[PDB]
Amino acid sequence: SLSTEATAKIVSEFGRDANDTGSTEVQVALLTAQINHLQGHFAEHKKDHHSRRGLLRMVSQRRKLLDYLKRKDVARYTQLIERLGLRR
Amino acid sequence: EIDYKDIATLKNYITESGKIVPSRITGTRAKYQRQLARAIKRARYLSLLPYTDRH
Amino acid sequence: MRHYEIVFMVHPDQSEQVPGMIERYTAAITGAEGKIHRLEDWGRRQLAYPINKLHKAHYVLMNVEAPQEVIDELETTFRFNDAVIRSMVMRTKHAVTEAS
Amino acid sequence: IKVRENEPFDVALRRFKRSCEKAGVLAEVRRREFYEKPTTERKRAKASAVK
Amino acid sequence: SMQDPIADMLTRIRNGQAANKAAVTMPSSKLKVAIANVLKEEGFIEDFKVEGDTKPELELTLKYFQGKAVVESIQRVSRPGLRIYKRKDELPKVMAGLGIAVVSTSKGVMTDRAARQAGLGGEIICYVA
RNA sequence: GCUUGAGUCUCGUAGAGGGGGGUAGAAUUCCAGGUGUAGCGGUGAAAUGCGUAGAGAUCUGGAGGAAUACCGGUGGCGAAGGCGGCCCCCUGGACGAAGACUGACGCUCAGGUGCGAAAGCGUGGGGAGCAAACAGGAUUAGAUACCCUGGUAGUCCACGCCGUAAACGAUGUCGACUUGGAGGUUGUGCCCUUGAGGCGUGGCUUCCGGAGCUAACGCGUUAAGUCGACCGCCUGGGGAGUA
Ligand SMILES: [Mg+2]
Ligand SMILES: [Mg+2]
Ligand SMILES: [Mg+2]
Ligand SMILES: [Mg+2]
Ligand SMILES: [Mg+2]
Ligand SMILES: [Mg+2]
Ligand SMILES: [Mg+2]
Ligand SMILES: [Mg+2]
Ligand SMILES: [Mg+2]
Ligand SMILES: [Mg+2]
Ligand SMILES: [Mg+2]
Ligand SMILES: [Mg+2]
Ligand SMILES: [Mg+2]
Ligand SMILES: [Mg+2]
Repeated sequence: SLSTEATAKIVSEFGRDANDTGSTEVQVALLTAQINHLQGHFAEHKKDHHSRRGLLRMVSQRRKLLDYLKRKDVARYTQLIERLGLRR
Repeated sequence: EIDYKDIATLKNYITESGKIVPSRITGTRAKYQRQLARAIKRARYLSLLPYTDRH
Repeated sequence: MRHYEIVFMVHPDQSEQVPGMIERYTAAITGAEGKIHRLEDWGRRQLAYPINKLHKAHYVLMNVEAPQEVIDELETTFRFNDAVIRSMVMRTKHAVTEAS
Repeated sequence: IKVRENEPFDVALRRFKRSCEKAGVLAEVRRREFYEKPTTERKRAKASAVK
Repeated sequence: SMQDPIADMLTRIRNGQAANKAAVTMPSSKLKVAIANVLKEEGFIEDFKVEGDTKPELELTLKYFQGKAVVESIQRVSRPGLRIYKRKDELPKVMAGLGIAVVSTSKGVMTDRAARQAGLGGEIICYVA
């Protein structure tokens, strides 16, 4: 559900050291990554209504986590959505 | 159980007819009765065991 | 890289092609740097029921580690090929050896 | 289902039929489809078979 | 969801009591303590105890008189959904005087007997008789 | 600021959870043929129906659609609907064992959005069995039925509609607290593994039963007990879930 290899690489890319796994910035990027992947899954199929529930969930989460960060460090926030590429 | 190729261990989990045997007979655990079925089914598909005494 | 059990059954008459097939499927798999953890040319075995008419048939067990891609083309060539009367690529969960 | 029963005995000896087929799966499939009502039917094969 | 701790106290008590249970624990807080005090001071329980530093832990010793428990009724009165504030002249007196009402005033968490004397008012936390 | 609420990370485990593609055997109907001969079929009894253009019965070879016996189970999975042959691909959740990160980021939620059995509608397709409608045969005082012989939509696939069910546990969601017993299920720690085990410690579930609660029936650590947060809803029957 998103390779150890890749998942690790992003923790490596968004938090302090690896191990800083649960950093706000990092979860958002970890989710982002899966979400974007998933698009191709639901492209084909589209009827996979159950799996879709998990994906929406995915987004409910990120959205919530992204709002929290904003309230904290709107710098870490702005940096983040530029970096991932969302909000338009 | 461990494997479908084990037509040996397998053949004492079916009747003359070929029908899988309930767990209430074999005393088999739960988890394994499934492993057992899923491997008898495999055996059946690879003509390694009849579905039917009709053959 | 995923493992699979994999076993097919070749039509008796076309028995003599079984070698060339194994040779081939192997060069195919190894070709993409995939290991070949077990191989067993069970030969002509007798069938539980008759299938496609005709009884007995040439078996081939063969465990492998290879990308979900060569596994694909394998499954189809088993269709493209009329000599193989059944196949079945299976589970995974790490390699295996000897059994039977 | 099958009985060889070789030499000495003209008694049928096929009590094997009362071990599967017959009114087994054959009274079952004989008629009304069912569909979800067997659920209820078998929920008495256990509301009983508890004791 | 753990949005009212004081109710959880009032109830960990209430229950543990009706379960003729000698002890009772829970995560602590200044507010829990100040109440445990009044409960001891006014003598509805033997004595309390907070054991820990990182994650503090209230511990209360339940009194039992005859067969019965000493706390005949412990009930929240203010709460998150709906908060209560009586002045001084309007403070409540439980069981006509018997038993008591915990109330937090600007000068600490006292009883109604107290606050009346103190001459001031507050948020009537709960009732206890 | 804190770390216990809540998240993230590693490794696994069980599963009819979802979407897609392949594929198997048994049966039915049908087409062709071998043998065979006057009945088959159906009922309560009958008749319509089928058979001397050879039926039914039996054997063989095909075609096609639909569902997957046994396993199978107060078994499992999903938010509800609901999900059972086997295999691969894609994918959602749940759980457990270690510790490591985040540091209250939570709960609930009018409006909103999505999902949503069967029937039903639109277009093409598909159609073996079943079967509203309709047809015939019976029963009966009547028989627009219940039974019988047929049988169309439909039931099947794709795409899109509809948005309802006793859609029920007739019991909203989340959290904390409160005696027990016998199971089923599924993780995981330990033990001469020396037993097919011995003691623990999680998630899930079935049956009893204690306080308590209840009008009573009953519920009862999976509460209908003791408490809190938020939401939905009720206010005599009929009229009406109608105008
Ligand atoms: Mg507070
Ligand atoms: Mg057939
Ligand atoms: Mg035939
Ligand atoms: Mg998964
Ligand atoms: Mg919808
Ligand atoms: Mg429909
Ligand atoms: Mg239609
Ligand atoms: Mg009819
Ligand atoms: Mg309704
Ligand atoms: Mg129900
Ligand atoms: Mg119990
Ligand atoms: Mg009970
Ligand atoms: Mg409650
Ligand atoms: Mg209306």
